Amino acid sequence: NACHVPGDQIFLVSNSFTRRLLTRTDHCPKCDRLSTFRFMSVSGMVGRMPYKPVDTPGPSYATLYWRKQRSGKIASQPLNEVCNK
Amino acid sequence: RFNLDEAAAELQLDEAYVASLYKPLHYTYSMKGQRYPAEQGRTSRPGSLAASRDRMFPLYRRNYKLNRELRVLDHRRIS
Amino acid sequence: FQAGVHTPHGSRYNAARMKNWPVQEVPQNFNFTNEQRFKAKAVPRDTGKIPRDFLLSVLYRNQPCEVASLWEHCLHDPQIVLDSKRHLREVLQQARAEGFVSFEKDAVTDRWVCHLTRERFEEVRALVGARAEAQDLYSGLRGASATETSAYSESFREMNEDTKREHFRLLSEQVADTTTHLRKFQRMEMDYLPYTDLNGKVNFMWWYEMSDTR
Amino acid sequence: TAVPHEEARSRPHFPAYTEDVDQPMVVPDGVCCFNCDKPIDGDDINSYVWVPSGNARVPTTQGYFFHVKCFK
Amino acid sequence: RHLPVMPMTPRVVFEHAQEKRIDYAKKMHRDRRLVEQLRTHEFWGWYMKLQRVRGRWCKEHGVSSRGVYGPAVDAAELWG
Amino acid sequence: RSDNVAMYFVEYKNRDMSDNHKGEDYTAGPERFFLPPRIIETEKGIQRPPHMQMAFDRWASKFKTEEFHHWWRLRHAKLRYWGVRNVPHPSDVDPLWTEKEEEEWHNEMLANT
Amino acid sequence: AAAAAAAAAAAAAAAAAAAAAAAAAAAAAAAAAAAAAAAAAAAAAAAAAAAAAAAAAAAAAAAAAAAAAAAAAAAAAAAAAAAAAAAAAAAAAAAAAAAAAAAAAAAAAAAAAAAAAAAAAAAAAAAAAAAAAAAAAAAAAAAAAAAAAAAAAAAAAAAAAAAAAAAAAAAAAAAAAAAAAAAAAAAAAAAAAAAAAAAAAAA
RNA sequence: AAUUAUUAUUAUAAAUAUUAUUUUAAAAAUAUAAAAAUAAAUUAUAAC
Repeated sequence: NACHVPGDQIFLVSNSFTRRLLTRTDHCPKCDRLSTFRFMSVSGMVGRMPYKPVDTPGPSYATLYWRKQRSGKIASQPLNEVCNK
Repeated sequence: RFNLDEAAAELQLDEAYVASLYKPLHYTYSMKGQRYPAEQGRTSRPGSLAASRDRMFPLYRRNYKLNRELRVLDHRRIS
Repeated sequence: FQAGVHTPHGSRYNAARMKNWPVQEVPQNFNFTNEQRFKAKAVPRDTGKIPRDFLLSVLYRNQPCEVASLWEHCLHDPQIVLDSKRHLREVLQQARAEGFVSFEKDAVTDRWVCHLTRERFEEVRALVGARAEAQDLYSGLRGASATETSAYSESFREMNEDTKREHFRLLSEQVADTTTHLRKFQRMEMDYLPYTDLNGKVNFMWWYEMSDTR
Repeated sequence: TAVPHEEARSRPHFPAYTEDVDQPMVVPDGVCCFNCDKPIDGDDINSYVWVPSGNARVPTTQGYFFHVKCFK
Repeated sequence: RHLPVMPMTPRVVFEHAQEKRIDYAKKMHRDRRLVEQLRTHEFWGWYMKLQRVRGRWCKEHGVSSRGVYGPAVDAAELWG
Repeated sequence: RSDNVAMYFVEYKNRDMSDNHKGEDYTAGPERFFLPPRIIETEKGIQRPPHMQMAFDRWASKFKTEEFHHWWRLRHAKLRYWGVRNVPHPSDVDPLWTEKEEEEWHNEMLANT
Repeated sequence: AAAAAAAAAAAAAAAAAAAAAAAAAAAAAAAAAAAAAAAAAAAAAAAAAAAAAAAAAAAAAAAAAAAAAAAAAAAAAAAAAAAAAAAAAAAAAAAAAAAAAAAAAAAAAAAAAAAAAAAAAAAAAAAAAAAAAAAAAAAAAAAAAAAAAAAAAAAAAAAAAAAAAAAAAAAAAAAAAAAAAAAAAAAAAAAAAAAAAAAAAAA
């Protein structure tokens, strides 16, 4: 969704927060920086759509391709943990 | 707090250049733009004193010097 | 975390407990409804700089590491910054996009094996070293004489020549079994406060301290 | 792309800022001005032009790089 | 024979000035992006101090910023 | 008066056990809108939170510069051109925040230094 | 205007409505807007000899029919990376840079192709001459690494048994540098004994 | 363009400044604009 050189992160679309949509500086996941993340992928809506169910926004295609690749491998870390605590 | 002047020492430009970037480009240079006709200043009434938009907005005065170095080249640079 | 909310009663770890959080005694016959466990949302754990380096420290002592030894090693430290086996799974998802860990499985076996990536292993030694630069110096009995270290200063070179793992059969448990007596003497408290960064996202700020429980 | 049978974009034939997470498109660490051989700043300056082609030539992402006064 | 000098024909003094207003129009657009960082960078730097003076003031006054409920509700590993 | 719209005065109820407005008063506003507002005279040296001022002192000290004054006066020129009556000429316009004027607020200014 | 009007503004909207002209910004609504607004300058097409280097190689591998639309397919197959700066038109820039400078002439049979290489098949021989046997040399210089990258483990096959025998070196002290403040004196001495009960008999 | 009005007067140069004008507590017609049906973008719709 928002990606720069170091790491990645997940955000959302608080309609007040638009001037951060394209390029929001952020503390990078890696060691340290106030990296200037850009906008990579849509990830759906904050509030619902009038008389439209919660699934009408839709995150993105590549965002599905993201968590299925960023997280993705729950079969690779079913060690020490599964969906439970 | 962030201070432009104490910042320009990190950029070495000057005081009067960092500011011109953070106010419209008719308050420093010689481009086209109209201020507001109340800011133009008045005469001296029987009651009130005089005014002048160099005594009312000393910061908004055109920096005709800084225009010399940046946007207009000399005649002794191309001789 | 509680006695038997999500995992049946008897699943307690000798780990860094959270501050102020009591062991709320859940009665024995209690059970969830399978449709109550539907949502089952829980508290997000701190996966930051303190746990990561800590996570690497135990992955740095063991460049390969397997399933259970992933958590079975965190018990072998003076200071731990985990509370559960899910707090171990949590940071690992972080440490992958940190390029710190690219763990795999050996084809001849059928277990998943840790490995600090070689695109970052040379530098993470400083990160485990910046923890280590005062990890040895702050020790107390080290600095009380010389005959305790001098009764051992010569073994480190003669161990790994002809008695290498001979000592490692003890260097795992006996040198760490006292930390279990110490885990009952000094845990760490994952004191936390929630907040929001100016982008708006929610996150916490964790003030880690050792519990002087005694 | 091999979008199944010419199922690409209708009005512009291309969308804006299609999700770039697949390839990070990061500037190199070792770099050179393709014509003047000058090291180039990473990502906070406009004084370098990236030429990201389908192919890859110059540095490590290998889209060409000039200095803004080195393209002549 | 002397070194070559193409005179200042009105065209070449027209390009010599173009070459100047460009870098100026670039320099502005350059260090419009330089103090921009020093402002944003110092903002968050000031802010991370704010959440930390806020923090170690709450840890001293019982203000847990967590809801009316006690800590036991967060111990449950449930939202509820 | 601009549009005959009835003005309501919404407010939060319990403000005695509050933290940051434990003893504030809202009969009329402060002297210049960037000061800590009036307080109930029984609680003068009452300790407000130490951070809800760091977002105030950081803020109430942008209206103290000469450039803001050149905004405050310019804003009049904008208005009389924009037709708003009753806006006195930008010539005779008192500055918002001066130096000597501040000492009166520098009176109760001996908390931490 | 429904997308703008509906209260909860979506995510697509916030990215669509943006037509700003700052760096790394919405390019469509920067393109869509006025020609006085766009600084969307000309697409830097590479006509490098490098673009000749991934040209004279391929044809001598497959010089048949229809090499003008599925020629880019080769560019989508033969991929260390493609060749066309813009697959769309740079691959159509490939023949004109080839047709000019007297390098490649077309071939037309039921359709137009890029065959016959235009009498420069000698400079295609000594192009591939500078290919495999250039790729051959550089992949073994990293094998010089990989003749000692075996040793990279081997130089620390002992050290990872050594400096994990150093990982106790401090802990053994710190195991008892905290025992000091709990005072076993029996589990304390033996934990220092059972270590030194076999430490001096080693070597 | 009668104006402090439908308006980037743009020959040129350009790219991460939140750089500073838009009232109202009701109802219809109209005006813009809008979930569902007789592989595509369309309908008509004088429907929320």
